[PDB]
Order: sequence, then C-alpha cells, then structure tokens
Amino acid sequence: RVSSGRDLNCVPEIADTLGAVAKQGFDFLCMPVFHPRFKREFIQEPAKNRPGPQTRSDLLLSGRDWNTLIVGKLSPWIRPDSKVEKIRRNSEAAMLQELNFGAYLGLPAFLLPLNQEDNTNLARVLTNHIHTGHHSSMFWMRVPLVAPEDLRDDIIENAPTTHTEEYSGEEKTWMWWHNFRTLCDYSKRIAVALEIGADLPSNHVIDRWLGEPIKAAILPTSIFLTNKKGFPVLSKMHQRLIFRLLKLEVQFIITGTNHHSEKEFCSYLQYLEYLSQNRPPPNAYELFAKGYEDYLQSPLQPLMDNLESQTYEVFEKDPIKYSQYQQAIYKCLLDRVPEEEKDTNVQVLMVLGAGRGPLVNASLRAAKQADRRIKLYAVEKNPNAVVTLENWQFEEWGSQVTVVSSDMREWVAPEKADIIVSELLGSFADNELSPECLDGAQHFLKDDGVSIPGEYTSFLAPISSSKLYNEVRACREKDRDPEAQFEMPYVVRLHNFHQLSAPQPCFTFSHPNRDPMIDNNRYCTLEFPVEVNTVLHGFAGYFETVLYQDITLSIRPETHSPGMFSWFPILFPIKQPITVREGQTICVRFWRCSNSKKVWYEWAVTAPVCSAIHNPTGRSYTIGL
Amino acid sequence: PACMERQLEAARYRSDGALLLGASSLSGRCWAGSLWLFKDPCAAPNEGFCSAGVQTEAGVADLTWVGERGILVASDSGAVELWELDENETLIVSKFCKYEHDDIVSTVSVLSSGTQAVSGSKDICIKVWDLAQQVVLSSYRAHAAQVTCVAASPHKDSVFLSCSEDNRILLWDTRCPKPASQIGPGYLPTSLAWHPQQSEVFVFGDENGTVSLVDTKSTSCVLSSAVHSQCVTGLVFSPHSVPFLASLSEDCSLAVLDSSLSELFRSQAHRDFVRDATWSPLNHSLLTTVGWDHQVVHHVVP
Ligand SMILES: O=C(NC[C@H](O)CN1CCc2ccccc2C1)c1cc(NC2COC2)ncn1
Ligand SMILES: C[S@@+](CC[C@H](N)C(=O)[O-])C[C@H]1O[C@@H](n2cnc3c(N)ncnc32)[C@H](O)[C@@H]1O
Repeated sequence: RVSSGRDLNCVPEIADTLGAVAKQGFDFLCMPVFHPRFKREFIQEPAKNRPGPQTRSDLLLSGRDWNTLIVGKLSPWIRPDSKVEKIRRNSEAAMLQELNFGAYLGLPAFLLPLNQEDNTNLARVLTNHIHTGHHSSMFWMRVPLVAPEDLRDDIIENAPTTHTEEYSGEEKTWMWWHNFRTLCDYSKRIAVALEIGADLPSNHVIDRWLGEPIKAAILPTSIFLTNKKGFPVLSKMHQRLIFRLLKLEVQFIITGTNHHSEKEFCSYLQYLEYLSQNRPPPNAYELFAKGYEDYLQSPLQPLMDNLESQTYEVFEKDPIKYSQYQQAIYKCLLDRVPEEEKDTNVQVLMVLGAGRGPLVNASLRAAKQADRRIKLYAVEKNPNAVVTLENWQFEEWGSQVTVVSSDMREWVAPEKADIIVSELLGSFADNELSPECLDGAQHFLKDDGVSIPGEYTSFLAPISSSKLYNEVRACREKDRDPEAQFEMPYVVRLHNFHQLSAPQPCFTFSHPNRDPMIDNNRYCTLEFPVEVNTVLHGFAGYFETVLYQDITLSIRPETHSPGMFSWFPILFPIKQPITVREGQTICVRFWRCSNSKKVWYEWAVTAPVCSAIHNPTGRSYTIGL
Repeated sequence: PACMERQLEAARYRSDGALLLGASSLSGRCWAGSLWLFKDPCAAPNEGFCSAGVQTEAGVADLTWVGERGILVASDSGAVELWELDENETLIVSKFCKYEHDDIVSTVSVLSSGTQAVSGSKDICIKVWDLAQQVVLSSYRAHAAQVTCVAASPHKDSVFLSCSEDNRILLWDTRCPKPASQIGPGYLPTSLAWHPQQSEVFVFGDENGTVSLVDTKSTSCVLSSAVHSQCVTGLVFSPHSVPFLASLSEDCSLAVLDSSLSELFRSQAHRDFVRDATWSPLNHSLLTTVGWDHQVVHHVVP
C-alpha cells in the first residue's frame, strides 16, 4: 500500500471537504490554513486594523485530525524575497503568522515553495521560526524537477525557448534546494516535496535528487496519460521514477482537478496502488535488511568486548555464508588428501573464533562430503559462547572436537594444523582485526598449511547523501570532541544515497603471510572519476574474500553474494561536504594505522579540494588489540 | 441568500444601469462566494434591497458581465463558470461550471464579440473559451509564474493582454502561430486596462503603485507616475470622450487620472482594500467602488 494525500487550494467547508477526500481513499490532505487570496497588511493603516477573525477556528477539527490528516500550506502571496520592501516586510510577518498557526494547530507537516533562485530571506524567516518555541513540525519544500520557466510552451514569438542543451542550467532546480537547505544549516526538519512535471527531464538531473531527504512526491493530475478505456495511467519512464520513489517510501500527493471526468477521482490513486502492488516482491537479502535502512551503528570492539547470545543467533541464520564455508573446506580436503589415503591421513582442522560452533558443524559436514578424516580444535575467546561449545561437544561432537577457551594469539597448540578456518571479517574486511589475529596464530599452521579464508580485499566508493550526512551530524554527544562523530566509520545498510563512482580496491591481506618483516599498516591513494555534479559526504566500504580457490564471499554490490545479510556496508564520513562538478576526479587517501595496543584508519580527500586528515592518531576511533 | 459575504471582490455596471456584485468569504467557517444584482445602486450592499442573488460553491476571484444577462465567474475551485440571469431577472441560474484549471482562477475577460472569453489562473495557464459551446478551444502555458490579469482587447476578438508574476507583459494574437509577444526589470505588473478608443494604447499598474502608459507599436514606455503607495489592484477607464482613469490600490484608496496621468480625485472612503471600480453608464461623473470593508461607495468626479 502507498501512503498518499490530496493537494487542494480551495476548501469551502473543512468538514465536508475532508470527508469527500477520505471517501476517495486519501490518507491525508494538503490545504491552506488561511484563505490563499486573503492578503493581510501588518504595517500601514487602515488595512492594518482589519477586524477578525483572521482565519477558520481550530475547533472545527479534532486534535487528532489536525495531527494526522492536515498538511498546512503557505499562502502563495507570501513573498519574503520580493524586490519591493513593503511586500518583503509584510510577507515576513505573514510567514511567521502562518507558520506559528500551523505549530499552534500541531500539524505534522507544512508546505513551502521553492519557485525562484533567491530564497535567502525565506530561509532566514523559516530558520528563525525553527528556533522559536518547542515544536516537532516537519517542513516540505515544494520544488519541481523542471523549473516552470523551462516547461513553457514555445509560443512567445519574440522570446523563444532555448532549445540548445545546458547541462547545468537543466539542473538549476536542485541548486535552488541546495542553497536553501545550506542556509538553513541542514535542519532535520526541512525535507523535499518533489514536483513531477509532464515531461521528465534528462536522467542526470533526475539523479541529482538521489540521497536527498525526499518525504513527498507531487503528481499533477495533468501529467497522466489516458488509456483506451479512458482511465488515468503513466508513461513507462514515469513508472520508472515512481518505482524508485516507492523504494524510498515517500508519500504521494495528487494535485490539480480531475481531467478524466468520466471516472471517479480515486482512479488516479488506484493506479498508484496498482503500481505499488506491482513492484517485484522483496528478495532474500531485502527481507532481513528491511528496517535497517540508513540506520547507523557505532564501531564495536571485536576483541575488547564479547558478543551477546542473540547476535550469534541472528547471524547463524545466513543462507549462504556457512554453505560457502562448508564447500571451501570440502574442496581443500580433496586437494590435501588423495583417494588412496582416505583412511591413513587424518587432517587437523582448527576453527579460530568458533562462536557457538556453526563452522565446526560445517567442518564435520564437509568431512562426510569429501569422505575424509579430520581432527577438530575449536578455539574461542568469548567464554560465554565457549559455554555453548562445550555443551555442543559433550552432547554431540565428542572426542573429535577439542574445545579451547582462549585467544588464538595466546594459545599454545599441542600439534600444528593442516587448515585454520576463521571468520573474523568486518564490513571493510580487515576492520575487525582479522589480519592481526591470524598473524599471531600462523605459527601453529604447518609449513604447507591452508588458511581459510586465503585472502580478502576492501573496496571504497564515494557517495552523496545529505540524508546520511545529517544522521552522522546528529551523533554528537556530551563529554567528547564535538566533531568526533565524523571521524569514525559506521556500519549501515546504505539506502537513500548516490554512488558517485565505481568501487575500487583499497586494502588486501593474504593468509598465511610468510613475508619476512610482517607489516599490516597500509597507505593507499585512489582516484574516482565523477561524471555528474554532486556533493560528496563520504565513502562507502565493502569487501570481497577468497575462502578457497573459486569459493568466495562479497558485499561489493557488483559481485554481491546472493541473500547474504551478514554484512552491511560501512560508511566513512567527512567533516565538511565537498562540492564536485561533472568530469572532476575525487582523490581519497586511506591509511591503516596501528601500535601495539590498537589499530585504526585515517583518511583525507585531496581532490578536487583537501579535507582535514580524519581521525589522526585514532583520536576519535580505534579498534583495541 | 439571507446574508452576503464580507469581502466584496468585484463591481460592474450593466448598460441598462443595474449593478452586479461579486463577493467572497475569505475568513470564518465557510469559504465561499455569492453573486448579486442590484437594480438600485444606492441600495447596495444591502441583502434586503436587491433584485437577485445566488450562492456559489466557492469564492469569487474575478467576474464580468457576458453581454446583458450572462455572468462569467472565476472561481477558487479552479473552475470557470457561467451564470444565466432570469428573464424575470429575479433568479440567477448556473449555465456551465467547468473544472479545467488546476488552481484558483484569478482573472477573466470577455472578448469583443461576446461569444468567447479568456481566463488566467495560478496554475500559470491561460485558456480561451467558447461560451456558447462550453469548452476550451485553446490552452496556453506561456508564463512562468501565476497569471495576475488578462484583458481582452476592446474591438479585436483574437487580441488580448496578460501579465504575470514572471514579470512578463504579453500581447496576444491567436492569428499568429506563436500567439504571444513580450512587451518590455520593472516591478511585477498587476493590473491591465486597454484604452477604450485608441486600440494601440494600454495602461498597466505594478506592485509598487506605479501606473504606466504604453504604446504597443512604439514599446518605449511613454509616461509613468507614482500614483499609489501599494500594489495597483485594478484600472478602469471612464466612458468619456476624452476618458478618465480610475486607479485602485491596496493602500485603501482610489485615484482618478487624466490622459497625462495627473491626479484629479482621491478618496480614502475605504478602510480596507479597494477591489474594483465601475463607472455609471447613466451618470458619467458617478463612479462606484467596492472594498473588503464591505462598503459600496459612490463618487462624484469633477
Ligand atoms: O555488518 C554488520 N556487522 C559487521 C559484522 O562484522 C558482521 N558479522 C557477520 C557474521 C557474524 C557472525 C557471528 C557473530 C557476529 C557476526 C557479525 C551488521 C549486519 C547486520 N545485518 C542485519 C541483521 O540481519 C541483517 N546487522 C548489524 N550489523
Ligand atoms: C564474527 S565471529 C564468527 C563466529 C562464528 N564462527 C560464526 O560464524 O557464527 C568471530 C568470533 O571469533 C572470536 N574471536 C575474535 N577474535 C579472536 C581471537 N583473537 N582469538 C579467539 N577468538 C576470537 C569472537 O569471539 C567471535 O565469536
């Protein structure tokens, strides 16, 4: 189902009108709070002293109805950026009045127009209103895909419509919004109500609106094509945009009068409900991911802290990771022990970081698959899960599995291993200190011993998302650096965002690492070709890993493992947003750093402009060893 | 109706001498409109002493006489509607009501013939109407902001003016394949009036209270004066041989100007916005103005 409402600029009887639109199936109504034509004077007499009442009474609707059903609309005559001073001052006062009345009524949202380039004073007055009184209201900026000036019929003989292409000029509508929200200092209370015209603009200017706080889409009745049965429909490319917007879970606003007079009004709405019913049902990944969209998770301590019982439980339900791990061992055994040796050569397998034991069972299922004999050690640092392991081992596995309750970096092994199996990976591959762990463990791997996984690689891609930039910004806490929130990565199912260039490999680690002077510190420079105008807010992190040979896992979108919800992407924010023009190159630098006690990332942007070096020294975030 | 709405929007004298009134309710519980005929001009605006009256579903932004018994109404509902006057002239009945605009219809004008009309709305469009057949023959999206005022030429059926908050003043001619022509940043044009004799001359008032005199074929702004302190709401020429110009504003005042735009008369009679002005067909020195102060005032012009 879609959440949707009716736009109106004419309300004769509030009680009747709301009834009619509710019967039509609309969840809410966009209406004016004062009469749209009722210009009011605030400064000079006699108009100043106009006898009231100034508008309708609040008593006409229930508190609940005001809170849930009514979206306020700024009077169209209110023009805070007029060239005329008198009009400017009056609109100022008028805007405050109307806004305050919305707040007084407790309306959930209130609409305001962006229909010209200069909205500087409108932004001021809005901003000032936001910092007066304590209210929760949301503000929807009505802004169209195509500026009304660029939609006009080519009918002014002496002033024709420029038919030449202007790449930036066709994007001018986004800049209207960008300037406005920048002036308003990215308030979480100012969102976008995007108007969709009859002719969709080129794809690039549509894409501009990716990562933007779109709460509403506006569909004028006029944009609807009619089918051979006389019913309202939309073009194939209009449907495209509707599907995109559906995923973004926006509310839909139907504006304008009925232009398909033969059928009831709910027909327009019925088409949206039809389109909503028609989108492809959620995939395996999207069933588990749903509810996590653009939700930020702080860096956790894989070593210094212990995972809760339910954390293990959720991740144990992965439909692919364990199957993949089983296969990786299965292939490795067959390679390590020939058919004629299937009873003379028993393979020593060590699960390093066993958790509650699923990789142990995966090792047992792989032995019976390959018809080979294995001896199992199950090493785990988390004494709490070591409870589950020892209970598994006594009740089920028996003497085949030795359970070891310690850190792998510390354990003194009775025998060396044929194969060390581990899953110590973060969203950015090595950000849960898998390299450091397996490094201090490879001394008890045989000189020809296989490590699973064999290698892993991190990937980075620059992103634009004013939404997520705002989420990070809101992560300021007392008693720490007021900007520390920007100098740490966040695990997040990135959703309302725009990838600005293709992911490129960042850091790679091999296991085993028999390199003489073992060093896990890194420094990598990356150059990202960007071919759209945009605003950079950070870098998305992904990883790929080779378990064994052609058996792999990936969260890198291009090569993503199907249905694998175990890892969300990571986000490296930047303190200040960076404007990027079409054709420019974003150059980022990432360092992996460490001392004996902790490991951390440091990063910076060097092109098109320089950022501050982020998290220097690990002042905001480190992972403890 | 037993009660007339507080906000008087328009006032027009018929050729026989009767007075038409458009009224809107811009505040209170119900936001609607009403139409009124007053065969006694001095009896206005009293509900008890009227010849006819009727409730409209929504407010009245603009209206005009269509001939002698037709009333063309620009509604808040986004509809243009025609009201037919009784042959008894005691009843007012709806003829057509067409929801064709997407926002408040803010301005209407009847073309010289009297069978076609032009409407301007906040939806930014301008539409051409066949009043006989009740349809839209032409729909023009020429402007970039809401259309403030449309004025049909006095004598040519295919020619009219329009002005909008997009700062454009458009001379129209539906005979050209590209109908509109831009007449040349001054403050936004708000009101239009053709010269009632010289079909090549018109006046326009801006939001800054300045009335300007324009020649179409010359397009070099001849003459202008700072008539008002606030936005010029309307402009109406007198039936006189050498005509006077009535100038109404939001400064709650009326002005009468000669053809050289010098101030002759001024009336503070209104204590709210002056909304329309109509000259008497019978006494050519008698001018009637309506306001939002619900006053109907009659002026003696020297
Ligand atoms: O990316 C995430 N966490 C980073 C970790 O490195 C992921 N691994 C995954 C495998 C695993 C196995 C046992 C114990 C812990 C873990 C944690 C993440 C994903 C997510 N997925 C949602 C739960 O279902 C979808 N929720 C919150 N965080
Ligand atoms: C992400 S989990 C994988 C758990 C389990 N294999 C699974 O897939 O359900 C990593 C596990 O390894 C353990 N671990 C991490 N670092 C370790 C170390 N240095 N020594 C021993 N165990 C470690 C953690 O306690 C955690 O249970």
